[PDB]
Amino acid sequence: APNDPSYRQQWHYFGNYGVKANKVWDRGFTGQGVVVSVVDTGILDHVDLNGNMLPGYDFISSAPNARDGDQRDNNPADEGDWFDNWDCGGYPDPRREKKFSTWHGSHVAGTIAAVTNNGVGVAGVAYGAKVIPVRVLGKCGGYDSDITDGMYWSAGGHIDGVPDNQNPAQVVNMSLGGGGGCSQNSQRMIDKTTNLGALIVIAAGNENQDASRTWPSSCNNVLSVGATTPKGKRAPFSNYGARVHLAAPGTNILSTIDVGQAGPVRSSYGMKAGTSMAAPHVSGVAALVISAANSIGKTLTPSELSDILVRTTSRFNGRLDRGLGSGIVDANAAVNAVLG
Ligand SMILES: [Ca+2]
Ligand SMILES: [Ca+2]
Ligand SMILES: [Ca+2]
Repeated sequence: APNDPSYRQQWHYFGNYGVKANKVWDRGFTGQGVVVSVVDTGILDHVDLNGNMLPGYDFISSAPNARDGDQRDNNPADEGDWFDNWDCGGYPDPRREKKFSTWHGSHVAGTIAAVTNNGVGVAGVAYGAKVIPVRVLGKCGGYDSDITDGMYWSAGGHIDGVPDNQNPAQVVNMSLGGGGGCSQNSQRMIDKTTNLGALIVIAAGNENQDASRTWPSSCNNVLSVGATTPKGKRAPFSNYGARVHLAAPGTNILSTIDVGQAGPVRSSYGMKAGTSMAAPHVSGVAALVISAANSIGKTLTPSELSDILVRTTSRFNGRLDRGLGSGIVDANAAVNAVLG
């Protein structure tokens, strides 16, 4: 086992209805040589993250919502996405009044590749891999075009006025949403990204509805991830249906955060729930599978990788109330499939 003091609490890696990532670490595969992008709120300066992060980019076009004094820039630091007094609209709906900083991108990045076996904090699923933080979400979420520009650039796509990404990602984690079906432009950007050779892994969404009514799960060429509990059942918030392909642990997920309710104050660790936490389990397992395929000189297309991940899932706890794909992502079975 890795020596990280809080790894023992990360049931979602090793325990019942977890992803069996420990079995693959034991086999010697950790995501070595794989780049995963996290298209999210940005990144924290965090002792348990830094060593595994590569240069990213900040695609937030709104200077106000980015909280860093400018528009697009080369520092994807998460300044905090808190708001208060309906600063992001919606008055007088009490549900939209206020929120504390989520540190979402860092929590997600930690699930993929927290610095592991370093005697502090937590472990990550693909702790041999590296993450590129692609900041697209600020105070009031993100603009669609900022999200898809970032996604595309993260796979090695050229964006005008942005230096070319020197660390193209083979797995693109999008733990984000947006209401409604897939726009023609979004699909175009998604297809371009996939066809570069990158697997796009997305959170199914947290509105307890059919995923076909939300972006990006309504899009083609994305791997859509639902959220399960320690009980191996659907998390009550998880979007569902035919547009969900598989599931991963999505509640009581311990990862890297900051204690700050507004701006950053001190690096810490904390549990969260969301399909946003389930997606990085899948992205992490995808990186494990690529590292294994690399070891035998096997090329995997995103379609082939996606099929392995869906094909080899472990069983749900009996029966679900709504469809959540083929099963829970299983790193051990997935790697067994590629190594033959
Ligand atoms: Ca900026
Ligand atoms: Ca910035
Ligand atoms: Ca650690």
